[PDB]
Amino acid sequence: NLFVALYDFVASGDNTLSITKGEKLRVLGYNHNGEWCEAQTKNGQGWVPSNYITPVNS
Amino acid sequence: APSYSPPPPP
Repeated sequence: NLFVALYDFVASGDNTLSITKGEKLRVLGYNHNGEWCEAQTKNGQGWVPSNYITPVNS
Repeated sequence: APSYSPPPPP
């Protein structure tokens, strides 16, 4: 469904994606240990920290 | 996915 970024995260290469606090996104998957998640926003796709996002509308 | 650790919450 839809998630929202809790904090700002700036992309650092290695297929990561920058996300802004309050920005909505779709979660497409997770890495082996669940620490990183594949996100899709209006800016594209890339990995973002899993603990930086939460479901839109708690 | 990155092999390094995601930064902790600010």
